[PDB]
Amino acid sequence: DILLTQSPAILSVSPGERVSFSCRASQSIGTDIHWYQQRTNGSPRLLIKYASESISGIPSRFSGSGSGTDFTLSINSVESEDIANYYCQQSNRWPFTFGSGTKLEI
Amino acid sequence: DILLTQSPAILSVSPGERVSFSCRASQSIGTDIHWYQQRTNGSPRLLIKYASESISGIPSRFSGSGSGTDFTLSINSVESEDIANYYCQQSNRWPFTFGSGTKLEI
Amino acid sequence: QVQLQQPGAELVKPGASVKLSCKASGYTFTSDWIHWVKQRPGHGLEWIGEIIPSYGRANYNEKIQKKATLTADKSSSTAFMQLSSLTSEDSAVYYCARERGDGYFAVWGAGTTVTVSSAKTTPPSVYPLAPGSAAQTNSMVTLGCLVKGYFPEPVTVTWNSGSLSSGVHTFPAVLQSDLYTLSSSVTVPSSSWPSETVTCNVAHPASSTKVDKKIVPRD
Amino acid sequence: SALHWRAAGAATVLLVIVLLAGSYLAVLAERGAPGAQLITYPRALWWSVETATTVGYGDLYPVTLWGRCVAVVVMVAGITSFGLVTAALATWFVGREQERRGH
Amino acid sequence: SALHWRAAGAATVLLVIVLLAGSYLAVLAERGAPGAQLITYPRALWWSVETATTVGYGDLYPVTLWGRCVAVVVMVAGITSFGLVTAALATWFVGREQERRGH
Repeated sequence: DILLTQSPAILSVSPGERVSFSCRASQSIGTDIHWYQQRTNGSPRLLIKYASESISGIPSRFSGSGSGTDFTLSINSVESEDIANYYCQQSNRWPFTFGSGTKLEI
Repeated sequence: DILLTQSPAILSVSPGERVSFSCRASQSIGTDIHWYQQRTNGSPRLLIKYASESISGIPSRFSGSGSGTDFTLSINSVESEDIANYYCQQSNRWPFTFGSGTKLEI
Repeated sequence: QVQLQQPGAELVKPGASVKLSCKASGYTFTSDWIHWVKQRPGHGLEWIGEIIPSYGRANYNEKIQKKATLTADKSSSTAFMQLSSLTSEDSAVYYCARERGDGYFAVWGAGTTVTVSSAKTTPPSVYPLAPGSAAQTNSMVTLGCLVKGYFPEPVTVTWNSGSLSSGVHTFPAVLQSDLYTLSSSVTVPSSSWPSETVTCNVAHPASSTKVDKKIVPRD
Repeated sequence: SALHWRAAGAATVLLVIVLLAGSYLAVLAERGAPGAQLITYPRALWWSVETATTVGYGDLYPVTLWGRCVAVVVMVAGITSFGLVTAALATWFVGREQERRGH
Repeated sequence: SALHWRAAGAATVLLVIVLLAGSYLAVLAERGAPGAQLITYPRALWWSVETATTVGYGDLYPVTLWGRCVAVVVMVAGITSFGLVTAALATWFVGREQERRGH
């Protein structure tokens, strides 16, 4: 099964600063990586699909890049509402799997 | 994306001595590696294309070898005019990428 | 002849935007792609994006914040890169290059030095540098010219309109109180001067100025 | 010249055009997609040939929708082309055999 | 319209249906098998086309029994379809040549 590694587990950034989350796949999975946001006591919310495709309703501040085994989720000029946990999920091979998550701290 | 690693970052050689620059690709890219020379305050200049193909106008002193993930740029009998920065660039997969460079010191 | 022509420099106030140009000449094919590469002082080359003029489509580096937008004018054979809402992080030399669709950059422009600052443009003052009266000359003699009080970078310094290249050293500029200063050195056979003239040509792209200063022995 | 021979000829000329436009188009669609390898004209042309011949090395192929679309066109064009030559050949033999039988 | 032209048409419509059901079915069979990549509809449809064309990129293929079964059906359907068009074309040329000979 595909293992998704999200490190570091916690990311500390100063307000308005650009931040980058990392997700590495145990094997090449093309661009079938997807990102979700989960704030305290909330449910997961799709931020990026297929590594870099935008989702309507999501701030232009969020962007994704990467293909193969290394993927990146980026936030331009972080702001309080961005404080949450971030997960990556692959759909390249069965069964789908999730990253261990990364928490954004300001 | 393909990561090109150029190490060491600085190479010290005695005059007239043969020198070898190294460029490793994060994944097999055949021979779609290209080398450029950039002297102080100048623009980049193509030295070798597709790993080992010569470019007209370039001294026979320059040669390239390697395929897959390990590539090498060689200079026979180095001379002052060779002092500059050297970059490798891959065109095997999108997007194209560059090495971090290596500086030749005599 | 120069295949790609780019403006020497562009000064941009933080927050503003600028449109860089790249005029191409020589053979042009429908398969030609024009690339843009950013290079910060002392750092490596960073690919920004590409565009194919014959169709007008552009691709951009996904790994970095998108500051550019590419466009091209087929009639004028000119490619443009619009950089918007810049900051000091955007200060660097931006090259454009030509790729014949076969994966390598056959030729590059001279690059355009972009500086993001609030400061105002200032042409440089060029002063001569001739030996003192008590200086003993050898088989060679060293002269030079001082270029100070200019902004922003860069400045191109040549000797005798470029006919004099050997024995020339131009020192890196130093920044002090929002102004740059640098000197250029030239060494010629002691016998040839002052019999054979020696003049340093200083061009400052940002101010659209270019001045000459003949180097003659002190009174 | 008989129809079947003219058609075959036509199909060939048409295939060569499709190979070319295909190559160009393929690069156009593929650049911009992370990890795409179908991004330079020369190999793109090699990619189009093997595609038309349904050879299958797998050394190269499209990953974008439009790329794949272009691909389907080249495959079809190729198979149709080669099938038309076969028909042409069959028609040739059929006509000759009829002769050899006095008809 | 003559038979061979109607049949060809038919074969095409039939192929398109088989491509579609194939895609759906393929996903249905493949999910649940560890390491399967034939698990989302869009690529499954691309997988069915290349399968029907016998193209061979190898970027995708089934690993389960039912998946492979579905695969065999798409291959056959495809080859038969494309072969039927060839026959149709041959029949067309044969008829014309006969005319060009006064028969």
